[PDB]
Amino acid sequence: MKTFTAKPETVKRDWYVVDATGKTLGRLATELARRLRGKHKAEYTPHVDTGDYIIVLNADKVAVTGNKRTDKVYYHHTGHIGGIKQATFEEMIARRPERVIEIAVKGMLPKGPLGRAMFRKLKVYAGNEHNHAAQQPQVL
Amino acid sequence: ARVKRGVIARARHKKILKQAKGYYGARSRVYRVAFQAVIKAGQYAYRDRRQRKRQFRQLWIARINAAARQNGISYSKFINGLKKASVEIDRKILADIAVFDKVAFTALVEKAKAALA
Amino acid sequence: AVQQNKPTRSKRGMRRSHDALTAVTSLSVDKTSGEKHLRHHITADGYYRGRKVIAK
Amino acid sequence: METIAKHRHARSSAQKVRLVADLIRGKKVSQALDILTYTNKKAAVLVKKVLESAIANAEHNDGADIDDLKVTKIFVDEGPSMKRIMPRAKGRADRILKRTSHITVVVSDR
Amino acid sequence: MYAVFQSGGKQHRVSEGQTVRLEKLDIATGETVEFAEVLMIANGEEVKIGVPFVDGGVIKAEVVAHGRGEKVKIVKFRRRKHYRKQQGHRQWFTDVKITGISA
RNA sequence: CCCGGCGAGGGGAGUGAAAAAGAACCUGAAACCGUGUACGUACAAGCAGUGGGAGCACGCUUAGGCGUGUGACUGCGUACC
RNA sequence: GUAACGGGGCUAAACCAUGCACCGAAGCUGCGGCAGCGACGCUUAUGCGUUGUUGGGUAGGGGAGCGUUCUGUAAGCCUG
Ligand SMILES: [Mg+2]
Ligand SMILES: [Mg+2]
Ligand SMILES: [Mg+2]
Ligand SMILES: [Mg+2]
Ligand SMILES: [Mg+2]
Ligand SMILES: [Mg+2]
Ligand SMILES: [Mg+2]
Ligand SMILES: [Mg+2]
Ligand SMILES: [Mg+2]
Repeated sequence: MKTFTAKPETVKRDWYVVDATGKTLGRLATELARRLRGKHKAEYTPHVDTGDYIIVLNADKVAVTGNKRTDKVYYHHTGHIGGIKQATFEEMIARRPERVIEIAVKGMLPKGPLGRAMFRKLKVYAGNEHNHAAQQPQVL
Repeated sequence: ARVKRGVIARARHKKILKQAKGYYGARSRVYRVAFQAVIKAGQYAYRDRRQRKRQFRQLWIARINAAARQNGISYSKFINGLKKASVEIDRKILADIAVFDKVAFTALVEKAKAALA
Repeated sequence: AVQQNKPTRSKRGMRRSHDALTAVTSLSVDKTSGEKHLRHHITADGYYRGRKVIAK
Repeated sequence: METIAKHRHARSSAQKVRLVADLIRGKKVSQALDILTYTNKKAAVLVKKVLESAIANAEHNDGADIDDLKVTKIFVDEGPSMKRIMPRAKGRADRILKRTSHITVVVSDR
Repeated sequence: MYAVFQSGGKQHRVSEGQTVRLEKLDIATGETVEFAEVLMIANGEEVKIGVPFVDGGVIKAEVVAHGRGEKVKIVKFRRRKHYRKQQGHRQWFTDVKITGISA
């Protein structure tokens, strides 16, 4: 018959907990981006709706390799003309890891709709274990 | 002494016009489609089926490189272990073992890991 | 401003989307257990309650 | 014919009239108006006329005085479309098909 | 236990599975002669002893069943330039079934 | 015979082998225009397909991994003369 | 309008040296099939199986055919 496993509409979701307190920073994104798609996954034919479910912790412990601790363009221009452009170096932004840096995965995903389905939907935080505002249940 | 083109006239247009998909607008309704589009279909088709043999291979290795490495030795080293054998050489394609017979596959990564001199 | 090939079918059949008509929905008002028209009281006599236009 | 009436020509296009028709089906009959008399679109004034003519055929072709009935069918078909020309950019963008339909109303038993 | 081998393509993924393959040689008809495959075996691969090789001791092969070696398939397949058309052609095989006992 | 303006137009009944032959009348295609149903579709960029492809609607078979429709998501990728 | 790594991003994901391994084309090999020529096996007008090899190429040359209208074979055959 037509081979292609269907799209059970994001059938299963395996929960996980990275550490981010590591030393890989930017390298980690890939195995973080591959995961929310169909990396470790075999069946659940990607391309179509899908994903997984992992979560970041502190993450505040990153340095990148070279002097990237001091670079990284970063600007979040707005629909305001009048000459805006908000450039802030990485360390300048690392003061409060928000929608960025830890969120380096967004630029690594299919982008637009559906990819957008995974997006921040992995949670980030910046303190590891304490009062996990996130779902405490099953994780690895 | 009668061309009376009408006679095959119809059959020809109807033939190509027979593009079920309809595609879009003039691409079915108007004869204009045929050698413009029905022809493209033939062209785009001509290359994709044969160019596809690799597009899947690129996927096959894309997953082997993603499966075998997680348990030591990258895809680069993998086939190299595997490479050494008298009969041990079963190609990829079935290489998707990582999806159904993980135990086999990881039991196959040793066939290479421990194999690499 | 000339055009060149145009698909009568499909296309246009799409612009027609923004062309369907619409429905009202209004009351009868206390007296007329029906008409009342739209936000009016009633045309039968054109009265909201008495001597307005023509009534008792 | 199980009391019909239908139409032909007049001119009011298909989809135009096919819209108002959907409004009336199922119950209908006693709905000779209101679900029609309270909707103004040309298509409406046309379906009602034939609606009544149809419900009227309930005193001639068959019995069953007007009160029961159902109106289990209402469908409009494309009727021959008139052709005309239209002066425009020297004569290129001109086709104009007037289009027309009917209604074909029915009234059977539930 | 799983299965594995080549012979005209690595077609031996499925365990026993009874799937088509190639053809004997002199003739096809059915019956059998009892042809063990070879130790291409994934060690059979199937038990607490899934093994990288397949090589898990000498001699390990399954006997061929020889279920049904016939049939064909037909596929038009016709090319044509702008002045010709080899359009008219056909080449097929029968791929003998074979059920294959246990590993 | 019945609706209607003693309209137009139609619905029955009857003629007929047929009116799915009613005078617009043989056969009646295409463009073009509609009603109905299955699926897709209101955060997504481009010759609109092609390759891959899940889901859904039906159809499968004493499963056996399929047929028809539709096609989310995705690699490609600027009509013909 | 980044626009002098294709982008990402890189302190080595740069370079230099050394070596192994892997990816990678219609190249080669494997398997099946087509056609021309030389051979081989025979068979032997001949022909077929094995084999070596040759088969990118608009103008253009050569060679085979389809399907259509009409004629013979046809008051034969098919058909209310
Ligand atoms: Mg002609
Ligand atoms: Mg795949
Ligand atoms: Mg008028
Ligand atoms: Mg012009
Ligand atoms: Mg729907
Ligand atoms: Mg089919
Ligand atoms: Mg353009
Ligand atoms: Mg290759
Ligand atoms: Mg030919």
